[PDB]
Amino acid sequence: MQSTEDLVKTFLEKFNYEAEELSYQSSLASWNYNINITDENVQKMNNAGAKWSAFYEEQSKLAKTYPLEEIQDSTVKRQLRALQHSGSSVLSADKNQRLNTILNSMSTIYSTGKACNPSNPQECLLLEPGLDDIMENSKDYNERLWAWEGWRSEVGKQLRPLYEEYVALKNEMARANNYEDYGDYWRGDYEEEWENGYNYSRNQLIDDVEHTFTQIMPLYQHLHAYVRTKLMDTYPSYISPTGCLPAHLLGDMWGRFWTNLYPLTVPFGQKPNIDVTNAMVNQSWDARKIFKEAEKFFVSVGLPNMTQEFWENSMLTEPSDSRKVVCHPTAWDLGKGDFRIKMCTKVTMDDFLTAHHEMGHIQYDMAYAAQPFLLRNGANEGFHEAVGEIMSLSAATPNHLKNIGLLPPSFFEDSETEINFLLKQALTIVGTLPFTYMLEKWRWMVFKGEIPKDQWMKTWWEMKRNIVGVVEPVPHDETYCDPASLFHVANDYSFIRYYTRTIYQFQFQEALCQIAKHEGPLHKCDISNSSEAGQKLLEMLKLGKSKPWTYALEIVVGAKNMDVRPLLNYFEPLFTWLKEQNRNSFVGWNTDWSPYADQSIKVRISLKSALGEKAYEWNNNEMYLFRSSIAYAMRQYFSEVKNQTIPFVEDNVWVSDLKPRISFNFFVTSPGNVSDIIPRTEVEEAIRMYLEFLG
Amino acid sequence: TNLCPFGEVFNATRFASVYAWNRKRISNCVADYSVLYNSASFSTFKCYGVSPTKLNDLCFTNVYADSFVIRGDEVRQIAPGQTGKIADYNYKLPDDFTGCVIAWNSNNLDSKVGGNYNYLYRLFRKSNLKPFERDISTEIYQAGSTPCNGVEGFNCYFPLQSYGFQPTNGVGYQPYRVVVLSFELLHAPATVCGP
Ligand SMILES: *[C@@H]1O[C@H](CO)[C@@H](O)[C@H](O)[C@H]1NC(C)=O
Ligand SMILES: [Zn+2]
Repeated sequence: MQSTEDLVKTFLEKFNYEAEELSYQSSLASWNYNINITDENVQKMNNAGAKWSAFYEEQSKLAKTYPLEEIQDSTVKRQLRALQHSGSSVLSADKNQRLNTILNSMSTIYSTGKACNPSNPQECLLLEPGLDDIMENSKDYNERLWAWEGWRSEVGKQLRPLYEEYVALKNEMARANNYEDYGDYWRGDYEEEWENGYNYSRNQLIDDVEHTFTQIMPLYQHLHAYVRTKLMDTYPSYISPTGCLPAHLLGDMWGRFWTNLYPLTVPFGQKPNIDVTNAMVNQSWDARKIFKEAEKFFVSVGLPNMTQEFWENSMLTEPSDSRKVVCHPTAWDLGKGDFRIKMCTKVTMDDFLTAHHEMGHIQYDMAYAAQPFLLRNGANEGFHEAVGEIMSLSAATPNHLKNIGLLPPSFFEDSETEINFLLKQALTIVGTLPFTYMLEKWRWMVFKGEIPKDQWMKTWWEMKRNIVGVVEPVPHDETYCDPASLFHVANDYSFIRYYTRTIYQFQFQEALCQIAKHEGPLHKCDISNSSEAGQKLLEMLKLGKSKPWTYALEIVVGAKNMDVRPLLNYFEPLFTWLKEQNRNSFVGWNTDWSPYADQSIKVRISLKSALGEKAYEWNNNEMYLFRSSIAYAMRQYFSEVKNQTIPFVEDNVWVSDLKPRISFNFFVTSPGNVSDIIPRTEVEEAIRMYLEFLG
Repeated sequence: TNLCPFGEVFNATRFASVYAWNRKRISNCVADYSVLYNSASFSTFKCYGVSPTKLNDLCFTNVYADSFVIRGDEVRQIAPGQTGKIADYNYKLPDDFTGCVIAWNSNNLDSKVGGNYNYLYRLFRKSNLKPFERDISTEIYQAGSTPCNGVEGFNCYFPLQSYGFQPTNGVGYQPYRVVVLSFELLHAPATVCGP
């Protein structure tokens, strides 16, 4: 006499009240660890986390008992769909912890792996802060080369065997969950089956990402062409005005953001951009003044004040005493009305705008706090960091800084400073989209099985050249796993999170400013003192995950899908300026070019029998003897012609454009100096003294 | 001059859980209501039928003081015509209720580090409570069609749940001590007046 939906509603009310408490104990144990790192707080975190996990997996199996088909209510269907999702609960105890063994291994190898300087083997540098300091600050071609190649050789090669068993187990897990692959498993974040109209497919995410990207590529090419022209003045002798950009000159280890190339590509370095760090320390600004003035910004747009529990339990300063703390900035929704922010706040402009960003996460958390426990999250995986970023966009404006006293009433922004601002934004916002687009498409192909493991790197670099316009400084065979050199890849983190969020920011931003009656360019808007904008924004923040993200997006923008047009509208003043700066330039890259094809030797392997006969048919270790044979020829050459004892090894012979069993190119570098490529005719001389060679 | 013992109800060191809400009958005494409404200690002093003022001028044949502890989110349910886990299953006030509902924050007293789980509330019941009815039942609630046999199981849940009272919760989840004064005028001698 009681319907199944009535049985699951009773079951969910039974789940909600202990899940809300067990999740509060796990976060409180994790919070006390993050603000006080000890050896008994780690176990308290691991104990409460294991108790919270074991309870969730227990209810997750009892949730599959209820058929999702016989439930016509919609808000209740979402809690089951989120609870009936096993995850890795579908695998054997053998395969599960072997999978956990790989993920833990890939994390420590990433966080503890080092790269040693070829000039001093005793100077072995970690990524943070060692290698990142080099890749984010240095302008030396060779210094960035050994750090770029070293990180991917010493540490990246160790992740290749781990990532191969990783892809196999995660796909094996996803297929048991009735998914296509692990990439299709990730794309279920955006999948929606509502009644009609507000639906969303998983294959549709593939189509929408590609459609938006070809609308971004025009803006990216002129930015790529401009940065290429400006780095010629920084790196002459190393880049060609027609080919791709070397991977180790893009501002960081992977080229994720081009922000650190701003001093080299500044449009008008004569004029500095707006920095309010000095204006704050002269005004006696402290950590509480930053958050209280950030609090007055959200209440000015119609959002509630911060809780008093937020001002007593949050840690907004680094402890003065002996207390090691994690203070990578995070916003915490512990539950039961407990919201705090953990941050080593300094009196700087960057820490000023991140405060508005992390407080934006808090306002989002407090809004959907009235929803059931299984619906207390963003509409999709990109709404949270997008809502926080539109707060810093309006807070960093000259209009807002003019109102809070950090910039004088005698302020006027000229034509050049906004070109400086929009480019520094483009190096961070526009420069990461092709990198974010290609990394996920690569992992989507690998999970799907479209790219075999014997061509993982050969395809990875073909798309960096074609999609991102970035070329390897040295060729990487199938012993490298360069994608795994990123934090999000070696730690099982989805990366399309940062691509859709970027589209979601300016989609929200343009819609909120038209409500605020903003006139002029979009990068000049400020939603401050606009109640009708924040309350319209608060309408979506209340929904959380109770409604499909196409519905939640339409409540704010008036459209149910990703629209890149607001993003291109945000950078139109710069896109208009880059085109006139690129008239006498090349817009685009030639995929053929490389920093080493200038001195490499084409080689055509002799097919002494029909192709397809493994009688001889050179393979990987026949290439090993070849690279050792040329290494021997280079040893005799320098010793007999130059009286120089130089220990060439197979690792000095780099093979590129390798088509197995048929053809390849190769060049030679000096030991300990991958920057020093041996001249080609000097190498061809060593081969003549001791297949086809084209010349 | 027998003043009504309001100190034993309000200043009590420990209150009862709402599913077993405690009631004390106050009779043939002198009630000063000035100590109650003129006090800034209470966050909620909503009165129905009666008024906060014009209360030392009336005479009732009894006065009942229902005292209990709920969360801050559920204090709004202590009112005529309200719906919720407290009003439906724990403590229901009639539609024509004549009296005062008094509540105040007690994070100082009823919350503890690690958790305070001594306060309980009924989560499941076959039907809604009638006004001023108390249910201290402990039978296993059967939501489905199979008998529970007195043990917790699938679609068979224990009806009474505990509150999680840590001092770090938001005020919505913090403990609130509630006192409900009901005024009684009958065919009776009109015990309690108060100048
Ligand atoms: C509680 O006791 C204090 C003294 O112990 C007294 O001043 C106060 O009036 C009492 N409150 C009530 C409501 O009886
Ligand atoms: Zn954030």
